[PDB]
Amino acid sequence: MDKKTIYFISTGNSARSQMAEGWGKEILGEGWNVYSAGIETHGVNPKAIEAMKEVDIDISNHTSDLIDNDILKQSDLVVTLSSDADNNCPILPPNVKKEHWGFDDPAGKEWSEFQRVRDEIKLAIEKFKLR
Ligand SMILES: *Sc1ccc([N+](=O)[O-])c(C(=O)O)c1
Ligand SMILES: [O-][Cl+3]([O-])([O-])[O-]
Ligand SMILES: [K+]
Repeated sequence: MDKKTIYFISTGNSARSQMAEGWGKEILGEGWNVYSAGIETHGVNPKAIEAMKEVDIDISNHTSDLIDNDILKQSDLVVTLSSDADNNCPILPPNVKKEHWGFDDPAGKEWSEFQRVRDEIKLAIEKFKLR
């Protein structure tokens, strides 16, 4: 076998976490249930959508979600993508493992910043899969 669950969490569920969800589903889909959420939602960043479309991944149908404790409790791995999310993460259930893979916040920047972070996230997820 049954798939494990990975939960990407960030300050918002807008850019970094949405691109992580996009890459995660594509790369980890066979053995993982992939979800993402943020301390706040903010919607799917338009530039994040364009950045992923550029690499042939459609995240335009993703939802911008808040942290669901029901999913968190059932996660094998929680990955925090921003310092804000990591520092505000409470004591987790004993069965849950947590890793922090911080990435710069592309918000308010040019396409170029979304492209950089998009690819850094891609590399991180690919290497995770190849461990
Ligand atoms: S892992 C994690 C990070 C942040 C927050 N938060 O509420 O800001 C949570 C949570 O409260 O469930 C979890
Ligand atoms: O919306 Cl973020 O995942 O970039 O915080
Ligand atoms: K989501």
